[PDB]
Amino acid sequence: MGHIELASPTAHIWFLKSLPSRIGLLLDMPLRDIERVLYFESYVVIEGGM
Amino acid sequence: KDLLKFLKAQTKTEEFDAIKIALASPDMIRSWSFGEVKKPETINYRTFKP
Amino acid sequence: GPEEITADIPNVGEAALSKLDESGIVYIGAEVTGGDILVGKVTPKGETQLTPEEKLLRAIFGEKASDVKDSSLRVPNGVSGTVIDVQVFTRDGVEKDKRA
Amino acid sequence: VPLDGGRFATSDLNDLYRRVINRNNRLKRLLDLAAPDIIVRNEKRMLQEA
Amino acid sequence: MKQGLQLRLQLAMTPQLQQAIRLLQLSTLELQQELQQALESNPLLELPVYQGETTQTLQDYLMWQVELTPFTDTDRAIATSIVDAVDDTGYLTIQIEDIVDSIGDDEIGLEEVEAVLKRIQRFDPVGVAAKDLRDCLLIQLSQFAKETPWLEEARLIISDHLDLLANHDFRTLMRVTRLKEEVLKEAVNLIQSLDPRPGQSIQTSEPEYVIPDVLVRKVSGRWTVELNADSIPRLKINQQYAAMGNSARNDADGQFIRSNLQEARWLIKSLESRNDTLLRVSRCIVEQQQAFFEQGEEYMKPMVLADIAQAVEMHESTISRVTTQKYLHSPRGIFELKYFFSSHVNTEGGGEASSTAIRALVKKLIAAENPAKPLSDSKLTSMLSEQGIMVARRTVAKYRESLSIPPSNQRKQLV
DNA sequence: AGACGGCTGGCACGACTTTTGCAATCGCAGCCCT
DNA sequence: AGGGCTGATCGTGCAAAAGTCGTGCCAGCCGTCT
Repeated sequence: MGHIELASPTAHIWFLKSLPSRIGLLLDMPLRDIERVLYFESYVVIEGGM
Repeated sequence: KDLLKFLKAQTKTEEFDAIKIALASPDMIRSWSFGEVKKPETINYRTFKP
Repeated sequence: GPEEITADIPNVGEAALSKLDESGIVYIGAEVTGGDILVGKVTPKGETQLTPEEKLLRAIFGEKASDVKDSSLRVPNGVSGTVIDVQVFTRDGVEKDKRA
Repeated sequence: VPLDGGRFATSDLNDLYRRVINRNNRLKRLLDLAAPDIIVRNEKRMLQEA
Repeated sequence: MKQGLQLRLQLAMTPQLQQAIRLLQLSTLELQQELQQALESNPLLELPVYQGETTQTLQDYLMWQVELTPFTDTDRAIATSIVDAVDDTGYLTIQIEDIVDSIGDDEIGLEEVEAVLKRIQRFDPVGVAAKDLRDCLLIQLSQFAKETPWLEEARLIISDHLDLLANHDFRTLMRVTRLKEEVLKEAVNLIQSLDPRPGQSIQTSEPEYVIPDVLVRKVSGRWTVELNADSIPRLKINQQYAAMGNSARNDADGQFIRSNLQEARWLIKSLESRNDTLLRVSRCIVEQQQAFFEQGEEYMKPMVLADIAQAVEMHESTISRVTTQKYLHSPRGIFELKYFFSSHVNTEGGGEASSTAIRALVKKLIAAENPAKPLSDSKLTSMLSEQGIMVARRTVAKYRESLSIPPSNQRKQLV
């Protein structure tokens, strides 16, 4: 089988989209919050304590 | 190749026991794939080749 | 190259061709049993070079040069019989009309 | 699985895959020139979607 | 008065339309290949198995028999190597010596290779791996029983008299082989039905490959010609980026995006105009075709680049690039544009034009002369005199080679 | 049996076609420095 | 407030060389033939 470069990341749109929101489980990302974010639609803070 | 075992080397099966299922990271995606994809054309109609 | 209905399938037996007429249109009214070719067409292929093997072949037999391959139509398997009538559609632009 | 004698039509057997490769190439052409934000974000969103 | 040339009547060229003409003269298959390879960076420029049945392909059908045939590992390797370099016609592609080299075994010799080939020479079909076919027809006849008459005469001819039949030299063949008069032809005919290229027989199937680019359907006389809509390329202007440019804080960067977009719009409109000019040219050509194609290539007037470019305002280079590698499907079928033009002649049809299907049907009639011998160029000249159009024997040889007809004293055959 | 011939093609020369391969100036005015 | 001023514009068809063909037509040839 082949591959592809895939610089644009690809999480399993499988991942965390079923009843087990796996990513919402790991990053604690709220499903609405994570949902708004992945559409590149939030620009949420990532870190930053200062 | 001696052409007797090279022909013979085609056919063999293992125990394959205890089939497991676990996730995967892209480095092995490069590893398993003999290559990565680059173009969206499949074949020609001008010469009908890969 | 255009495939042509001439019943001139290369490497073919006459009896198979025997039911076929000049068109390849087999004479109307015969029995069918087995799978012999009904429409005798051939697919033209690309030409041969000097091709010393093929040169000697066309020198020996000739007239074929493997230029076409037997590209013919036959009776359906296990399905046999005799005809009652036939049909054909020649698009405008060709005027063969062999047994037609 | 060719249909008409002419065209192969692996629809979504590659039409998805081919569209993917095509957009991937388009991206590899575009963002390397410091892509405009609107275009680049819309394209990447389409990429995740596809 | 005192004639001559006198001063009267510059800037910078660019390859813009020149590259465009490079595309047009290039064929639309690779032209679309570039069109994709072009539109890529221009961001504003827009089951799995079905039947899934495998086949034999003959050589593997031979392998199927080989598997059931008793064979050793070296024997299997030699047979498989022999199978590897196999032609469609069923003749052996490489010689026995090349096969011995490919085996790469000093134990493997030419005799062992020949024995392996012969044990596999007539398994399926007769005359497989012909190896410079000649002994292949010999093995085919040998497969036939000797009860068939004239088998001896055919065999002696095929032994070492292929050349005599090569030139259709029946008199020299009879003088050499001492073959019977009006009976040696019987051995010749029995040889004629010998399944040549018998391996070519297995190969029979192909899919369709010709692209209708324009369509004239003879719509009520003077065909309604029309191009292929889907085949005609077209881009979509980035209206998002068109609205992503002015409002860009760098109104300079975004308005420059707008300017590049406008320039590309000019490029696409020029390509479409190229298509449309080709189309009106096609309208003139179809006006021609309503008689020519309707009367076929036989009644076709030879046209010239000058002639067509005169009917248009298109430059002669413009048209000359425009049609290069162009083909349209018509009521006749898919026909190439490069085929459209033809050289004119000095025939006494009252005019100058091209031979074409006249030359083809002339070859047809020259063959249609007594099947004893091909009609000579004088026959063509007389046929043209009947046609009332002047044609010459040198011209006849020319038009015949154009129709690729056999020579007069080469196509003579026993009736 | 040897010249007959009809052919065919090389030969060459015109007859027609034919592609490719060019490369700013007139202004502008904006900029920038001074 | 004046200078410099500089690169900011924006095009394309046809020619020149090349090729290339029509057309036939001489040399060798084959048929055979008287």
